[PDB]
Amino acid sequence: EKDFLPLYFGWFLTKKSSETLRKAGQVFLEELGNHKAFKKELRHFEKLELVSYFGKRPPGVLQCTTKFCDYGKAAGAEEYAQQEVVKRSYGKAFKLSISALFVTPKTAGAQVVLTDQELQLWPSDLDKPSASEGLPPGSRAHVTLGCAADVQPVQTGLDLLDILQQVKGGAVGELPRGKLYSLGKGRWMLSLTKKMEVKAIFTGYYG
Ligand SMILES: [Cl-]
Repeated sequence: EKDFLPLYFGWFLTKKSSETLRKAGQVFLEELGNHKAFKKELRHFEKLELVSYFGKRPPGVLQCTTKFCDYGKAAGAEEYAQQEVVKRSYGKAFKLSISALFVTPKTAGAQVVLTDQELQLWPSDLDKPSASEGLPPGSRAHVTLGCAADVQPVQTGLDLLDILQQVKGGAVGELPRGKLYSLGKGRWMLSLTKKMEVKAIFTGYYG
């Protein structure tokens, strides 16, 4: 009998960090929903409460996934899990840097900017999203804050990749914690003046 892998590996925020980032996310959603520029462009996306719009919020603690394994059914799962760095890092505490919050018609999330140490724990898979073309490794790294009723949480990273592609290719408001950008097609990013730092434990989730 072989051993099951986790459902996924990743960085699981401490309860305090999780609560801090959730609160920040919610404040962002309330501020964006109330912003003139958002309300004006509501056609591409009475007023909309975005906390309600993103009705599926993650359970438990917030987390940033490295490798989704599906207990070993996902491509590259065993290959990822067998790495020394993964084993050595299992249970270890990290600090994650969050540089921006974003919204799309599908998801709400936080952009994680990995250290190169943390990048050692990022997977190197054969199948990459076409939206990840020409972006630095680990660009997909995110914390999902919410999504629409008919959307899967994994969409949040795809949405992030798409936003970063737009930013790579080359400002409608000033919020207290950063500058607000309208990227078109219902996409919005808050670029934080100060990166947000959260504490997290790298480990595996089985459910
Ligand atoms: Cl929480």
